[PDB]
Amino acid sequence: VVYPEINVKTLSQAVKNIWRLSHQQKSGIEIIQEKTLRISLYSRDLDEAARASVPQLQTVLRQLPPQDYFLTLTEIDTELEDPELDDETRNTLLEARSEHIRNLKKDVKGVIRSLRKEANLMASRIADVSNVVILERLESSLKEEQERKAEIQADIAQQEKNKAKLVVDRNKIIESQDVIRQYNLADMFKDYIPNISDLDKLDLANPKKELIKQAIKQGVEIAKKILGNISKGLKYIELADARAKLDERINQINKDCDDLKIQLKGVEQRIAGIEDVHQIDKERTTLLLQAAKLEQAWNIFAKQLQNTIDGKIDQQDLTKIIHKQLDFLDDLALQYHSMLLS
Ligand code: NA
Ligand code: NA
Repeated sequence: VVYPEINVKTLSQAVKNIWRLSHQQKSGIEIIQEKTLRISLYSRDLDEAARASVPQLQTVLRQLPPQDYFLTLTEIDTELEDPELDDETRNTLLEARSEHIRNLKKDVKGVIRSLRKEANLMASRIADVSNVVILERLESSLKEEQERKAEIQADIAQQEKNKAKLVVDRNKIIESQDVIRQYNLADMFKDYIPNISDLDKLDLANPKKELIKQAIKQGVEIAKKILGNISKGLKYIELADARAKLDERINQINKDCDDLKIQLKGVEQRIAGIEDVHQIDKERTTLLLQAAKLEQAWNIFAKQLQNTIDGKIDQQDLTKIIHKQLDFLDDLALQYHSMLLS
């Protein structure tokens, strides 16, 4: 027979993590929010049962060794060897050991009921935490939100790119207005913006010619395309009118990007919430492994003492079984005593 190796820190830390996750998680499903609180509540109850079982079973097992029959049965059986008085000594000593054995069975029956009581209790705790169903179509939900996150991020990226193009198209028209305003082109050329050929004839330095000549050509070409002008010349008021439409469209894109960034926080919070629920299931799996080993240990402990008192009573064998079972509990207490959670 071998006892399970149990880490109660891994058990208790997992219960601690379920509590933390069940309260910060914000997937916004609500029934999941309630079910996660059920798991944390029953998880803490399981942890309480595990912590109480150790000093409970220690108390029960420690009552057996100090009994008189452990020592006196060895003294009876050792003196029940040599040629003795067959009635006065031998018959009487047999009836004395039968009295001791009846008390030994009665005590060992009692500690077995205590071990079974802890096993059945831990089994009820394991049932409570495990029976809460949380992963029904949660892999489906995680896929849905990440798909919605993908197209929102894709929309923001396109919107930002379409805005970036409109920003330069706007800035090209602004540069055209600046050279018109700086050199008073509206004063010379009435109503319509001067052509590229007309700008050459102006009294300007050669670097200044190419400066304004490129500005006008670029801003006019853009403005004409926006107003649907593929025929006539461009007026100054039409240049400002062309900019006004771009400012309206850029402002509209900024508003649309703000609404998308609100939705993006929504999906990211819900994906984070779904990931915490997935983590709660993994923390629950971790603690149940340790919890199942406690149930197993007590049922092993019970049947081990049962087999000692089924047939012939090996007084001194039982003393080893108790001390081995006690050393196992001493270890569990050592873990709880020096436990540092986080
Ligand atoms: Na409780
Ligand atoms: Na129940």
